[PDB]
Amino acid sequence: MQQLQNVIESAFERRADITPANVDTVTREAVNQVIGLLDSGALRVAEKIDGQWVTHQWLKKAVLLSFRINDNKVMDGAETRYYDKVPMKFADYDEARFQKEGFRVVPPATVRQGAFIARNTVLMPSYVNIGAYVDEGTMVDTWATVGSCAQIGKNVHLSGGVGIGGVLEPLQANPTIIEDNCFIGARSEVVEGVIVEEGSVISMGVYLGQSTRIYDRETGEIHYGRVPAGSVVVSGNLPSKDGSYSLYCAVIVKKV
Amino acid sequence: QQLQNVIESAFERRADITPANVDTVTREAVNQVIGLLDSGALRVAEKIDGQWVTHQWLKKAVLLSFRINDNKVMDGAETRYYDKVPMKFADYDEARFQKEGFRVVPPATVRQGAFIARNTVLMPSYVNIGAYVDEGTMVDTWATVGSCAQIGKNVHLSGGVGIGGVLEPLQANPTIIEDNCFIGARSEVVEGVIVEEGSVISMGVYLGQSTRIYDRETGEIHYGRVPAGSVVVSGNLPSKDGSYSLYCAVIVKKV
Amino acid sequence: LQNVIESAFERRADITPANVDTVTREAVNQVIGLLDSGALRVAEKIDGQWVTHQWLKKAVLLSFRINDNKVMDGAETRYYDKVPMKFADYDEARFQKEGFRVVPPATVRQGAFIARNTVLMPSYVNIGAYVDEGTMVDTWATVGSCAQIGKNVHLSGGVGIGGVLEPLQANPTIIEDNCFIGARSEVVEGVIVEEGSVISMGVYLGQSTRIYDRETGEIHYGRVPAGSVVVSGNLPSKDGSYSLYCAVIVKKV
Repeated sequence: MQQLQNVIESAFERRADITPANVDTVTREAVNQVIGLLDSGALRVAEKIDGQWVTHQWLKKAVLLSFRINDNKVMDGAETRYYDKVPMKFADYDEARFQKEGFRVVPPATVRQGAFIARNTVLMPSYVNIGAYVDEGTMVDTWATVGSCAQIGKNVHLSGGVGIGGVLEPLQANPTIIEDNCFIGARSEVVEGVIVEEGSVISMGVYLGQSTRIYDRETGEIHYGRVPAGSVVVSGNLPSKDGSYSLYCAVIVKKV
Repeated sequence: QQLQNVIESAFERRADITPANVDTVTREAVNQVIGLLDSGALRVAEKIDGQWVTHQWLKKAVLLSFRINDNKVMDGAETRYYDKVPMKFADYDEARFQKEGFRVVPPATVRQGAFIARNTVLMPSYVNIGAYVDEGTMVDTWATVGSCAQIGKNVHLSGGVGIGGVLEPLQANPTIIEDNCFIGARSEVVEGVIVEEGSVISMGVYLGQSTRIYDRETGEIHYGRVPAGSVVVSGNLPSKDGSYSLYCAVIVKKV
Repeated sequence: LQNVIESAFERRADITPANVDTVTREAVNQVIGLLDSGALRVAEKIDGQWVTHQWLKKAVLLSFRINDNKVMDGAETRYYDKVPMKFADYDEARFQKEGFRVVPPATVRQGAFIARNTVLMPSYVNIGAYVDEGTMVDTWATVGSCAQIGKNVHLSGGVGIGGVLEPLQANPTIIEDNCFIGARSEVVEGVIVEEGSVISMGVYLGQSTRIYDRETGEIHYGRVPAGSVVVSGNLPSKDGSYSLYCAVIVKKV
């Protein structure tokens, strides 16, 4: 909504002066409502429009505000205790609910309220942060991480130990995006708003950040920030002029 | 073999079986096999005449357990889960723990159907179904022992190490880490690769079926297997025109 | 305290949870509570130099000897270990007073100090560790045994900071103030990352890792000079037939 957006926006500018104590009823109710929409996948931080990914800045503002209006609470672990201000997405789920939503949650996988998980999805022990969106039939392997506002497409395989970087600030920047049917090999990391295009295959040990050189062995071209669809990517190195040493890089070995 | 026949029969008809229609006998057979796997009486792969052999039927049993069981809500304390594979230590008492001989550091988790041997230390980590972890082994923080994987005695699995599970293909052998091997932090060993006894793998080594393993000594290239006593480190091999280089594992010394 | 510990250490083999003497148990318990609260620390900076207090390492090792394994109730599961949970008895007020955050399911062992303004995302902090003010620990990161983490340090996701109990001589892994460690990187075996350094992703630093200074052609071992900007690389073999991993300092801030 609009008044919803207005409320979020005005409050955001006053963020520094807001406390769980002083917050006004309208702000509060506004933020809470937006979080619920993110959680149910009604709204989403980034989306694909006319072949392009666009970010809803105000949605980023709502998530940030949520950190200001909520106070840290003691959370009862069993053998231990926690202390945080973001609630667990499944704290109140029941058998009926789980059945309806159609995904699996293997202990001790944990998800923050404010993240959406689609049907046919399997969460092995892992972590899903607030504002993330995980689409249908995706498999999240052991010890993987889906950071804030991250967008995970359909039929994605995030192998074990895989990290998907979160992106809140700057507000302008798109989150990290993994398109449909992508395969991400174990121990790989995709962060900082890098976009991995549809049907791509990333092998093990591949680290992709905004500064990673993506060498196209075919063209001899270097790309940054994005992995073209159908790419087959592996780790490698690029030599120095004198060849006395070489530096890490990702290589597109083949295009499907 | 009754047990085995029952498993094999059911498998052929997996498609038509459900947690509802499955018959008394099949259910019992499967539960029974899972229990044997859980206690180490049976194992997915074993050494025979010096070579690793895989028992497909055991894989079938595991796969069948997924089909006859239903997802259930599991109460975490702060959260809730929903899965069909029970926890191995849910009914354990002190007596049992004491008898079994290993340590489980919170929040380490193990799925029922996996064998943990005495003198083993599990730091926070995950051990999946059908795995076998032998004596005096150390599993560090955030490591993973995948399905059906075989870990020998006195093995050290450093932090963040992943050992790839292999259910299917049925015929594929699981990932095996032989006795007395050392695996460095952040290494990954997957797809049925076999790491021979007494090997030392350093940090950041990724071994899968297509990983070239370069013997700097002889200049050969091995695949799917690390010969006993090898010291392996991460490296790269150059392109024909030297404009770039690709990832590889290098054998720098054989102890 | 120190004298008792050293004395007890010498007789370590004669000590078990079954017969540990009164004085020895008391002292070890006291020392662990001191580490836990930051009153003592394994390694400290004195006159520009990091010094290791072996007697503290000795105290930790004894704690393991004098204590028995106990069943620990998990909700859906059970555990069996001999080191207690730091936060098991915490209450709101304590958490409030201490001023740090613990995101489920991050876990901390008793004997580890966590300072004010710290944020622990799901991670693990082993015994004897020291985590200074305003540090951020990301998801699936590990702060190993006796490790010293400075103020305003950012430990990225999946980062492992290696523990160092034994050898007793060895100083623990040290991460100075204002350091940034990139995702999936690993610093172990007592390597010292000096203040203000930036480590990119997938960098593995051990005592044997060659830390190549592209500018000077110098190679460091076990230490990252202050203000370094480090990335992964490789050094070619004499012939040029293959190359081997290394860390490269590409610039100094």
